[PDB]
Amino acid sequence: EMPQPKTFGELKNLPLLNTDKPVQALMKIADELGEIFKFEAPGRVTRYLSSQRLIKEACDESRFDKNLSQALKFVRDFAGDGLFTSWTHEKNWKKAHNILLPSFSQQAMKGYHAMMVDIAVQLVQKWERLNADEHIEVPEDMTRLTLDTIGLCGFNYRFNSFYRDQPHPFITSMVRALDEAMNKLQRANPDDPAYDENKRQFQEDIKVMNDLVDKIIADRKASGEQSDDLLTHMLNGKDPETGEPLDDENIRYQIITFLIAGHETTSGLLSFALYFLVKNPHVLQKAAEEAARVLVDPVPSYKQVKQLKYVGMVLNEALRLWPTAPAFSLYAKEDTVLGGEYPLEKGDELMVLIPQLHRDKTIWGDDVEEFRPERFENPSAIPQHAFKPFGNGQRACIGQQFALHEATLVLGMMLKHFDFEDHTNYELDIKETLTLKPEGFVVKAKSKKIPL
Amino acid sequence: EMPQPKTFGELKNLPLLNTDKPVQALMKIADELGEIFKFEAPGRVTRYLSSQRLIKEACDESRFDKNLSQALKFVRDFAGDGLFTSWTHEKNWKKAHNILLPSFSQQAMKGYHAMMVDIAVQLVQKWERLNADEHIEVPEDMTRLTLDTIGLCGFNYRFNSFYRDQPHPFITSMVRALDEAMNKLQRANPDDPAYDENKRQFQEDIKVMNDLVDKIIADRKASGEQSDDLLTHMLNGKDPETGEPLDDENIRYQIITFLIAGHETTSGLLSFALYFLVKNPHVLQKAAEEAARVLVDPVPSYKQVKQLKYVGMVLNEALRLWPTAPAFSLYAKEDTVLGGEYPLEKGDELMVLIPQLHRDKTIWGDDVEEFRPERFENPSAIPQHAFKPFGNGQRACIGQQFALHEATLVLGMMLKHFDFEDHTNYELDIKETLTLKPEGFVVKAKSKKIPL
Ligand SMILES: O=C(O)[C@H](Cc1c[nH]c2ccccc12)NC(=O)C(F)(F)C(F)(F)C(F)(F)C(F)(F)C(F)(F)C(F)(F)C(F)(F)C(F)(F)C(F)(F)F
Ligand SMILES: O=C(O)[C@H](Cc1c[nH]c2ccccc12)NC(=O)C(F)(F)C(F)(F)C(F)(F)C(F)(F)C(F)(F)C(F)(F)C(F)(F)C(F)(F)C(F)(F)F
Ligand code: HEM
Ligand code: HEM
Repeated sequence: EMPQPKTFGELKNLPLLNTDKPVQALMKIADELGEIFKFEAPGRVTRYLSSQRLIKEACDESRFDKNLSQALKFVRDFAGDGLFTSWTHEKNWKKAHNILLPSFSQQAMKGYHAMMVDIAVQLVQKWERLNADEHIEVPEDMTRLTLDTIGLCGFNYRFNSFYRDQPHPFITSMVRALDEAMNKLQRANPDDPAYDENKRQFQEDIKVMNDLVDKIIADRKASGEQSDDLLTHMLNGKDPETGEPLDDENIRYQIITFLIAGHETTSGLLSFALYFLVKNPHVLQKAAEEAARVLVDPVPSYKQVKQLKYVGMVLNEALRLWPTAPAFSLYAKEDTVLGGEYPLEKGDELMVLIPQLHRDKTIWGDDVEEFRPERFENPSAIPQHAFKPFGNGQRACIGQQFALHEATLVLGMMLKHFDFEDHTNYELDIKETLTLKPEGFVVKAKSKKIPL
Repeated sequence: EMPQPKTFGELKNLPLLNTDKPVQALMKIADELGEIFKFEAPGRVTRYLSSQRLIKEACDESRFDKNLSQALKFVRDFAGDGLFTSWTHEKNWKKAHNILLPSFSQQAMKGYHAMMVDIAVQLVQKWERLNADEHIEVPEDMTRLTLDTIGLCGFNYRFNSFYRDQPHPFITSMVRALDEAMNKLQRANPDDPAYDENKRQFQEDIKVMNDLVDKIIADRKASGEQSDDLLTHMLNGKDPETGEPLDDENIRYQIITFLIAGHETTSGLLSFALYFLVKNPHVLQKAAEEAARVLVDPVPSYKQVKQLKYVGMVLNEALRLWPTAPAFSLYAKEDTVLGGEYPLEKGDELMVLIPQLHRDKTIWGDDVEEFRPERFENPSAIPQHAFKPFGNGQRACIGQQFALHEATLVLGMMLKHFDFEDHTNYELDIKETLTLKPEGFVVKAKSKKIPL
């Protein structure tokens, strides 16, 4: 007798996801029904998990492996067998995993630091150059930053997002590709002639992304020039197990994948972090005091970024409340029983609803809606599988250290260089595009007039 | 019988200006008809002068004064009794001239230099940051630069044009305002209610310009801060002659007037200069050698800019061939005979066709179409009134030193930092908007990797 939300005859629970904010809907359902609920659609079923008690079993890699949700299957049409949209048992997953992990270590970030600073300084300069009555469109500027950072650090390519209003022909295609994949989740009969125009458009965007990226691949191969970026590492890199390199088609899929995941997740993080800071002035002040104490040079060093302890706590608390990639899907590797109560058969699916996990009162206390970075004073105190904004196990975010170093550097610089004003008393409105962002979030930034 | 071009019945010569390129059309007429021709419209007559021998007489301030051509009378609808669109005998001309002259002096350029460098560096960084496959849209980027420079230097306001594709709402309105002013010149029967829309837009644009500028003026008054800029000088300054300051309305007209000149004339000069440089590689070699030899520091000094003699010569030769404000108008103060042959009545109008003056074979030699900066190696060798890209006498360009300093600095830096390629073998196509620019002029720039 597993709880299940309201049904719509033969459509079962499907129309519940016919909303612009499905994750927030699922969270509300979770509040009503508790740690587990069944979700059915025609010809399919999953179970949404919200408690640490159940999710710690789900995160047992001997019992469950990553499933490609429906959203991911559609993303796969353009991200292919890149790391994010591949099955664990695909040869290209384990090859790419083995090859790329070294280039994504905490220690590899030393090599990317200079290129991260390049983009971060562009952001700071932009804000320094605004006139008095002007304001900042936060998610928009964080996206310019994060896209450009992954473009530069990973492929030595400048999207030059701070020189534009109209973003790159690649990104528009990529955004529109992501849009189309999102929509198909609420679409009876995909072969309907009504959607011929949508299929047409989907195809055009893939060609944009594939042509640009392949071209860069080939230019670099011909060139033979040595950067230390992700692309170089991939061109020369051999998988220790097979002894094979990634082929050029897979390298493309990896590039598209890095560009997608998670420029948008990382910009979300920065946007939510600044949101929580301006809504919690004592926390902002503590974070600003750290930045001023630590960032003593015009150019932040790698070591200095590692010393921004409180800024790191701020980012983790923002990830707790609004994890920007808010769910991931699993399947049972064999018949097993979840929580001593719910029998599952091989192949049965789960969804881990991360925002709800992160609101588990048995783990976090009663005050789960409050923004308190101090929860992360000692991150080791957090029980296993209680905090999972970067997913689980061998299928966890390969970009976690990149994202966190980038976000810490930038937020550090922001807090060093400006005072912030929530001049509209912004009301949180979370836009969902698979990922989460605070739509319409704006601030004013008054320079502290500290030279770069 | 004075030469006169072909006619269109009762419309006389008017429809000859019903073209996108009226100045270039008038130049062809001048080549056919010689040093002087009459041009009639219904209720209007003027005489176009092309030779140094007649133009030198026209430049006698005891015999002729500046006239507001029909184009200027329309621009006056938004530029008012600012310096450019006022009559010499209006009290506000001499008043503003006396007040502003010392702010536009060669010595005053020392004070503006640092903010000119600020925008110049933004241009260079933009080009340094282009990817290998990309090219530069020349007049577009020069206009970003020149507009921003005058904004910053003159009123401490950042248009941030390098952060945009869509220009500032002020610039949008101003360009559209200018365009409308030109369109009134060629349209027959301006009372026709089909132009109700054009009128509506015009007034909206005038409003946008005035409200922005009035706001900045009011804010600087309200704050009372002091900058190294034209606005400061205008709020504090008194005309030594009358002892009167400019009132806030005239101050707004001056600001609008200065913005129009930045936006239009100086960007055109830089664009034509770069055009001639890429069409004349030996000239480019000499300019680039000088820049490398003179600009020995990452941040150019005022003193170094003054040392760029050859770059200066390149700019003057570009001004000889394509003076970007290509015509000015005069009226006879009294009955007088021009050149011993052409009797004029008081009030009779003259037009000086600057590009034709600059192609006067009796002054320059037969090779007048060739680009030869060495024509300007010695200013003293140029006969009186043979070279007039900045107009004449007390009504000459007040901004000449500003424009030449900016252009020399910026061209110097461009040649220091980049090699240039005419990758399309661009065919000169000159767009006319009451100034001249080379439309669609594009190049590629290969960085010399010299740090800023
Ligand atoms: O796609 C699914 O299978 C189910 C919803 C669903 C659709 N049809 C169903 C039928 C039965 C049961 C559930 C469903 N998806 C969700 O619950 C979801 F939360 F919206 C989601 F799709 F998983 C998700 F969170 F948006 C997501 F797609 F996983 C994701 F996290 F956003 C993501 F796409 F994976 C991502 F990680 F954020 C991302 F890839 F980076 C992306 F957002 F795409 F950029
Ligand atoms: O307006 C006139 O009286 C005559 C054309 C004319 C002659 N007879 C006419 C009879 C009826 C109608 C029009 C005419 N004017 C011009 O030919 C002219 F406007 F001076 C011009 F040649 F087009 C000109 F060069 F573009 C110009 F407008 F003078 C000018 F030099 F560009 C200029 F407008 F003054 C300028 F300096 F560039 C400027 F004003 F700064 C501007 F470009 F507008 F920003
Ligand atoms: C705040 C920022 C980010 C968040 C919250 C985030 C979150 C996640 C999550 C939850 C997953 C697991 C998805 C699943 O199980 O289906 C994941 C996977 C992944 N992320 Fe991120 N991510 C972020 C930033 C980045 C960045 C910056 C990159 C790359 C530059 C990146 C690359 C990836 C890749 C490649 C995977 C797939 C890994 C694999 O299965 O082998 N992520 N991320
Ligand atoms: C290459 C750049 C420029 C060229 C070729 C140019 C050309 C001219 C010309 C030909 C005139 C005389 C117009 C007439 O007789 O009707 C003039 C006047 C004027 N210019 Fe410029 N100009 C340039 C740059 C500037 C700049 C940068 C400014 C201001 C920042 C400026 C401000 C003015 C003003 C105010 C007048 C009117 C002066 C008066 O009558 O008192 N100009 N300019």
